[PDB]
Amino acid sequence: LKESGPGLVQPSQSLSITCTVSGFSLTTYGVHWVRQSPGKGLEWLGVIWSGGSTDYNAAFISRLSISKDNSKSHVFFKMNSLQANDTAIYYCARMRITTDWFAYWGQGTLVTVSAAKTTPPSVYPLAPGSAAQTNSMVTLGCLVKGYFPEPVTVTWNSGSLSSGVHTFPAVLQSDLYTLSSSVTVPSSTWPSETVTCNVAHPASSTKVDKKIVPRD
Amino acid sequence: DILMNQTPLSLPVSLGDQASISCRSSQYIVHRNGNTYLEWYLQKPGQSPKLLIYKVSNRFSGVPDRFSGSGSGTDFTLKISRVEAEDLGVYYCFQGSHVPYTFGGGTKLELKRADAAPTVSIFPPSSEQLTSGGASVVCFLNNFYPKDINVKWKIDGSERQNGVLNSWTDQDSKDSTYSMSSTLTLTKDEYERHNSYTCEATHKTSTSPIVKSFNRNEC
Ligand SMILES: *[C@@H]1O[C@H](CO)[C@@H](O)[C@H](O)[C@H]1NC(C)=O
Ligand SMILES: [Ca+2]
Repeated sequence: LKESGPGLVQPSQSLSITCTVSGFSLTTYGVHWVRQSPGKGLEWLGVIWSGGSTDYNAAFISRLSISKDNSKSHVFFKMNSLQANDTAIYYCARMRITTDWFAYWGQGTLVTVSAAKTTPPSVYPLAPGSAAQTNSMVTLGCLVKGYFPEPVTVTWNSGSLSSGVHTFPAVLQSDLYTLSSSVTVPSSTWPSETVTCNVAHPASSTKVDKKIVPRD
Repeated sequence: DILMNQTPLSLPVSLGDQASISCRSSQYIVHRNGNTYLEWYLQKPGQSPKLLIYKVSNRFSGVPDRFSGSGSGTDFTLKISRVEAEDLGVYYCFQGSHVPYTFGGGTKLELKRADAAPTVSIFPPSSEQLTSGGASVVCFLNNFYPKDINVKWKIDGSERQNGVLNSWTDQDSKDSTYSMSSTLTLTKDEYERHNSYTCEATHKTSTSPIVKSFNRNEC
């Protein structure tokens, strides 16, 4: 099952995904649609049956249509009035299975709902507070805030500090992505030696380096 | 609308353990044309869900003997006789009996390990950020186990909820721990109306909460 659709739709607008089926006939089998929101479990949206009728999840029935073309083996997912919380991976699938052969899923189509223009991140270095205690290990941070779209690349001293890094999944709020990165190093290496956050954002072709300096 | 309740939510296991996941429906999962449509799906990170069991008890093609399914009516159970590392992921049941069809909430199968307290680090807003008219306070809670944890922000002795965004990693494939970042974002002006900022973490490893804080005064 091959899917095609837009990675990006704007809030009030519509979303169409195409699912091209092969190996079985749509005259024989239903095709279902499922999605997964970023923090969340799988959710069933609807089905188009072999006979051409449809059923839907009641939270979506008023703004969702599944349609098909039996001759070209296409199934279409059309949904209106998208909102930021419709950002998800959308799958087409065979389900309600009766036998092993023909139980395929699509790859999934990532759909992101946002009004924002391509926007580079504000990168902020995070040194510890002035009174924070020092042990063998000191933790520093990087805040990559207000960017669009995904992804960004966060390295520390150009990759050399890989071990000891945590980079956290970005979360989407008010049309923009924000993420966080922490690196943990021996107190004998900072602030004595320089530690730097390197942030790359391919979509805006920006590359930004940000030294972690103590607050004086 | 049929509610599917999976339990437990989280199942820690050591490799080689027997494991049982339970799925209870709010209505009888009745047959359709002689078929009882109860199915189990596994999702590993970065991948599509994949069918394991269909029609309640039938192993799908390419699915090992160690996986079995049983049950009827409103009680169903997936069993793994001896857990391998390839089985770690989230398991979802699905019912195809009653429209609209519904998944359970999922059960996360995870690797058991020795308890580990979070390393908590708190960070005042960057100066560079205050210049733009925003202020974000950031707390890291790194390398803890088990996954169960509560994070509470306190400003001047008051629990604060608005402006808080959380984000977590899945289980680390090196050390089997979890990490988390919590980020309280306010306007510059609201941030300046206060002094004591605190990130409080409740976790199994500590009888009383792990606390880190600063005074804006000092930075
Ligand atoms: C999603 O957000 C929209 C827009 O604010 C709102 O109408 C809707 O109730 C929300 N639904 C869910 C499930 O979060
Ligand atoms: Ca119907």
